Amino acid sequence: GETITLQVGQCGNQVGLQYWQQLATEHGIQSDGSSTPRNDHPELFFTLSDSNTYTPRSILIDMEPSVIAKSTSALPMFNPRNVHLWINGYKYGTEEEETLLNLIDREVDKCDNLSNFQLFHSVAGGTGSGVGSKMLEVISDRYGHKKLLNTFSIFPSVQPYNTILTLKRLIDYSDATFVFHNDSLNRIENGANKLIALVSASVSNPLRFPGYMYSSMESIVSNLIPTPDLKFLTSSIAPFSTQKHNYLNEYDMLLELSNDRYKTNRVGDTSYISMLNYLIGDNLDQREIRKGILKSQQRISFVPWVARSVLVVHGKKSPYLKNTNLEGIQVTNNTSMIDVFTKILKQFDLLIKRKAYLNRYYSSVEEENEVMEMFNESRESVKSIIDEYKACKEITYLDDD
Amino acid sequence: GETITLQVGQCGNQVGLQYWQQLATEHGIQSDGSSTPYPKDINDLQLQELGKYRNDHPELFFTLSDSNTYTPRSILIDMEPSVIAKSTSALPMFNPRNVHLSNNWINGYKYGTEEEETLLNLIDREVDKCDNLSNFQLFHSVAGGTGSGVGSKMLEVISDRYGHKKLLNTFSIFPSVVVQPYNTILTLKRLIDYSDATFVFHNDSLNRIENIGANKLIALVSASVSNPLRFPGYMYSSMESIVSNLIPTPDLKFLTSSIAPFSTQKHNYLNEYDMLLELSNDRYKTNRVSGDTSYISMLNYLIGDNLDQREIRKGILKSQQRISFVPWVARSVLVVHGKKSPYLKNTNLEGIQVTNNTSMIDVFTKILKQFDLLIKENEVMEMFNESRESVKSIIDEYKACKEI
Amino acid sequence: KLKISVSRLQKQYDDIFKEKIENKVGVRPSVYDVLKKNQKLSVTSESLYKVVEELMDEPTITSVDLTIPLPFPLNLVLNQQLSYQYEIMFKLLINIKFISKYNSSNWQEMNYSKIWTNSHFNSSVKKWILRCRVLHSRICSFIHELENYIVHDVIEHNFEEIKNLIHTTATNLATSELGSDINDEGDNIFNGSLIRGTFNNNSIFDSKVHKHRTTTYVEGISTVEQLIQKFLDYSSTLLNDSLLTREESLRQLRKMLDFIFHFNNYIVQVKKVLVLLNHELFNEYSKEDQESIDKRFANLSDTFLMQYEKFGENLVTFLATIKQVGERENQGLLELSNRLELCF
Amino acid sequence: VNQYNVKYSAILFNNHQGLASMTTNEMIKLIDSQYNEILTFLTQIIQGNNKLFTHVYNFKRFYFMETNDFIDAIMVKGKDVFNESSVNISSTYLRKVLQDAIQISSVKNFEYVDRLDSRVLNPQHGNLGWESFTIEYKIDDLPMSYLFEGHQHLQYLKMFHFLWKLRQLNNLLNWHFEMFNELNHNVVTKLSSRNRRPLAKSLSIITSIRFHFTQFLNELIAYLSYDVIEENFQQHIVRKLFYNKNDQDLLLNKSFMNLSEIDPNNDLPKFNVNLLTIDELVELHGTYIDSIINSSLLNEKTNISYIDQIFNILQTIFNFINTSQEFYSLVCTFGLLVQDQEDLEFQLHKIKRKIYKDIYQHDYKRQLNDLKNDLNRDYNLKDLSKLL
Repeated sequence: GETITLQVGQCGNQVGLQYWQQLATEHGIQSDGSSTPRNDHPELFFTLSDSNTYTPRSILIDMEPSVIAKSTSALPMFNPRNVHLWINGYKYGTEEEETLLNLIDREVDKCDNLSNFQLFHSVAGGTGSGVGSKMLEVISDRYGHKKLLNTFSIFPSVQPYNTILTLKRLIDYSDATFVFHNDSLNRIENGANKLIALVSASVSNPLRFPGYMYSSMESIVSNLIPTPDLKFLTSSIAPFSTQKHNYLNEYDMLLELSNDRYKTNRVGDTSYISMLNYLIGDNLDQREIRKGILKSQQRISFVPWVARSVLVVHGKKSPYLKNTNLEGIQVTNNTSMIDVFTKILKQFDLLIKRKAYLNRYYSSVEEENEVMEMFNESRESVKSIIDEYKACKEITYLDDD
Repeated sequence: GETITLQVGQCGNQVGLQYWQQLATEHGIQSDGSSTPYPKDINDLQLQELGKYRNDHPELFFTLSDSNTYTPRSILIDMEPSVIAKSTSALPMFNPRNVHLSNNWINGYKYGTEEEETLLNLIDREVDKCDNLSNFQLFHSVAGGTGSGVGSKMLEVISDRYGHKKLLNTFSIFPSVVVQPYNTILTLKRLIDYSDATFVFHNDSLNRIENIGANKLIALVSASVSNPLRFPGYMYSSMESIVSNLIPTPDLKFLTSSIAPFSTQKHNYLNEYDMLLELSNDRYKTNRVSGDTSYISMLNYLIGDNLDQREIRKGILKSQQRISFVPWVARSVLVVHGKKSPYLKNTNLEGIQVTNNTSMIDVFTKILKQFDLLIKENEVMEMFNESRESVKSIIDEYKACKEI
Repeated sequence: KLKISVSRLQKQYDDIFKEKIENKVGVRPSVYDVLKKNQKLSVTSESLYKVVEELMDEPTITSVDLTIPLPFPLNLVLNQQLSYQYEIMFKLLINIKFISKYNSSNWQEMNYSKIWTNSHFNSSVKKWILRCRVLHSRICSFIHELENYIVHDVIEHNFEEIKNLIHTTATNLATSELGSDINDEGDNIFNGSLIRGTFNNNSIFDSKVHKHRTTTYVEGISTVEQLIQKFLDYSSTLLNDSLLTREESLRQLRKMLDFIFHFNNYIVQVKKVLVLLNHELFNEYSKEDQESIDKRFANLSDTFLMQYEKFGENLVTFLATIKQVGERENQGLLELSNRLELCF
Repeated sequence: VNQYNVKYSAILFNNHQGLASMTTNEMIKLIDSQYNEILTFLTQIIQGNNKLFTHVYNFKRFYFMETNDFIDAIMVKGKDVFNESSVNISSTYLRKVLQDAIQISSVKNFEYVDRLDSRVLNPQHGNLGWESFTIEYKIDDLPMSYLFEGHQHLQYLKMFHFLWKLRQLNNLLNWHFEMFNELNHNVVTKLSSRNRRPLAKSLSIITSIRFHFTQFLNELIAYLSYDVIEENFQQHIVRKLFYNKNDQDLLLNKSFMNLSEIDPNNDLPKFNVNLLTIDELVELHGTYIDSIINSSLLNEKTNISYIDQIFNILQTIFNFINTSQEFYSLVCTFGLLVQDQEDLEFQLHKIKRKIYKDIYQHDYKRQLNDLKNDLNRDYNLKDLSKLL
């Protein structure tokens, strides 16, 4: 089925520009939307006119026109009709609810069979994070739960308040949320949006370049989310490619994809809940992959109550990329989320006991009570998810004792 | 049949000039009246190695002279000569004989009454050139001065001089000053009494569409309504047949039109299926319509070469469920497969939707409220009372339309 | 099978597969263009588990088949025996694909449907839901592992050899002229060659020698007989590797697929029951007693436990069967046994 | 033909000594060359000078009702001639009607306006003009007329008859609308306020019933025109002639053989259209007509056919029109009056009751419900059932 991309905020718009440039390069679509000389299926991400032009399905949302202007000028094939221009931002989103609801309904009507909503946004984006938090609520309300949502939220490197307020709605409404940290991205680079764009583009490779299996997003996601509570994913990318000293075999890709240094978020000891590895090359040797799967299963520490299966998808490289060597992406579901969530909660508590900057949000007695109850609910939800991820680790998870 | 166009008032003349230039462009008739040779048909395939003949009906509007010169069937009525001078200069094809030259509605109405014989002679002269006349088209503004009074008097004169044996449309433009509400109600009284089908255009909603001039949109809608007549197809091809499909009773005669703006921007509609869904949007209707509206009749125009039947069928099926039909009217959506003029180089589709919904309750309510506020020889006050009662006579009727 | 109109599936398949855009006269059609319109998908009375038993209602998926008539002479190489072995694989793969599509949709509801995602359940129902979600996750992972083995470890891996061989043969023939010249001498042997009579003694040598040694597929396929034989061997490999050739493997596979399908149906019927348990949503759904609620939960306890233990039994038997068959005959099944054992 | 005779006699009798003195390979090659040349010239005539596609398009334009303006002109001009019995109509009146309708409509600029000709088929006493008039497109001046056997033309006149009835009713409803709308302004709105309200209500009821009937007829015509006639034309004529008839023999690329030579010569054109035999042309046009006449809705297959139900609804509409004329006369007699008032009011109530209850509620809604339920049993007609 078709997918709709939502871009919110300055960071979201920049990441989306890189993402769409990568996708258009992979499908050979020119900057003006004209084709270049089919077995691939860009229709899932591009709308095809009866004049042979490809335009992205994405929707651009931002508080200021400079970022949107840069993005549109860089890629002229964006449709201008889809362009629209913390608590203050969220209340502003309430005012524009009708316009945005109709704007999204236009894209849904334009496609034939909708599958999922992609969202590119930054949790630490301030006002834009507020408008994206409202976007999740309105979409989930109007379209129910038949269509799932995927959020490629960028985590932060007064900010604690914003991170908690955005994470409350991220937990409530998102169906499968990727976690990216600028710290680990710049550590890997030792710009940064080119890693997120690459990971997001590769995550959907089996859909755009069909093969024997994994033809739908339901199959890709369902392998990684045993419970709707544990919805945060850790993504790992192998950087050593296109150099002379590349990984010599896909088997070494499978073994060295699990290194903790390549993960896109700060990690000690972790337990894996689910696994799925992407291998993308013109030709793939099966016996190497079998040996690598066996070693990966014998090496990785799974939680007791999970089936303990490692899945390797055999992605196909784009014809428009000339004979490049193998590359691969790893997406995992770990219990390492407790560390980052604990860090966020510690910062939030430290800055909530001290009334440092709450004057910018508490306007009156009723506003004080409103913000206090909202903050308490967000804190309780985050603690609930931490406790759930902690109870997953132990062996008595399925016991009623 | 034949159609006679009458333009009254400055706004009416401004709209009519572009309406006639649009028609002349579609039919390949130059501004001097000279005709252009007809290009070969596109779907009339022919074997291949590897002048007066036509298949349209332009003469339904233009009088074809013995010297192969076309001339519109238009009559221009107003008092200020500047607009008429501009219109004639832009289009020399207009017949000078057809031009007639001379704020309070009463003054204009009395002027029309005193000089009714000359205008009537002009109408009869235009009719005499027509064999098997079909209908009259009126372009006038409900409020604005000359247009209101003169158009109302011409409405009455035409209605009673021919025994109402031919239907009479009305492309009225509603206003977006102390005298304006009086003029609006006074003209709407005669619109109720005499007009057979009224196309309500609201200037504020036209400005809302534009910012995404205002007369160009009116000209486009008016010149696209009659597309089946000028390019005959399987269905309709008669002005009475189109109107009769949207007017269930004489009272529910007020129609409103929706326009798809993006006929030229390179991000135009992908296909017919997309445009069928986009036409129902309330942001491009020419009359402000709320969410409590209900539709009495549906009619969609499609203008393009070799439209895909699968897309149209699927679009009709999807759009039928979305539309909220009045309980006592069967769910029916009709699509007109118009033919694009071969003279036009643009290959993009255009589509105009004409609807008969119940949103008129709010519009006439606003007009009535403004009139009531402003009210707070004696003959004129009696006419005001009569107009108030006549307007209420269809206010309550459109309200009752909701009920089985 | 009988509770649905057969003629509708044909049309709903042709809209997907054999859609067309025409081309002008003189423009050559592609071979894919020619073979698209040939194919026909029809429902047959012979179910998969019955038709495969011969060459040792149920839901319609068990009985939907696909046939492709072929032009002359292409049908001589794609002999009917080869197409029949292809059709069996089509039926098996459609069964597994359908179950995977039933495992994804049920996973969408189990996680995000309002009734399941409701927070206002009591602790007991919460733990019951958690157990059910974990069990369904195990079933999903098992099915994806089985499908991965069948499709990548059996079909693609074997097909690589044929693809390489056929490419080599195409390149070999591209440079080869059509028609070969044969020359001969005057053959003056006459009486030195007639050897008239009953016969010579050379007949014993012809029988003594053997010609069972042919390998290395040098310079690609050189005889049409080998061309047909390669594909027949490929189809036989596909059937043998898949768990359809032995009786133990086929029986275990049939039990496993039946159990998974019935579990999905039971999951669907569960959605109705959960409405009555919690109150916050029962009032909303009823718009259109403690003892009774306790009875409902007690019934669900035993039903869910039965499904859980049945899954364990089927898994144990299936692994044992694969292990014995892989150790005896098939190399491909042995590594699958190792992988599944390392899973659970 | 003479040039061809000389050319190929110079091969049979000069290059060789007859068919007997020819090896089988050369004889087959000669016959193949003759076949290609002959069919090339047959195309260059039939689809060339004769313009087969243009005349088939005109057949579809006129017989299948496409130029609705011309037929509206005929019906408005002949609204009095067709009223009398089929025996009374003479040739001169038909010619006058046809010429007036040609001048009024847009066919006067049509290229082949001369070929048009009207006729009456069966001048029976019991048949009115509407039940016998048929428009005939003369193609006798071309050799193409010998390919098109009379059976095809008879099936072209049957389908025209059905479509003619439908459009006759569609236009009668327009005249009904105009006359009642004019009467509303002339009588009802000027009547005394005491009895204006009941008459206004009755008139509104009548006009709403007319609107319902018009919607039904328009949907039926739209379905036929843009799903049966147009789809069949584009699928069986345009796609057979101009697009490639891809076949299993066209699949084989013979250029794997060296085949450096080409025959008969570069002088023989390639013609952008499939080379069809005479029997192939006859079969092509026969199948194109048969598909339309024997469509799903128009086939003869409640143990009743769809055509019978449609015709029953059409008879309902005819009865409605005939009774509405009586209502027209009674209300205009009510207008003229302003003890007779009570009698006229009673008759008005009786007529309104008859039309509202019997014709609409008792007959039309019941028949339409049965027809809608019948259509849902068919996959093809389910979509039409939802609208119609």
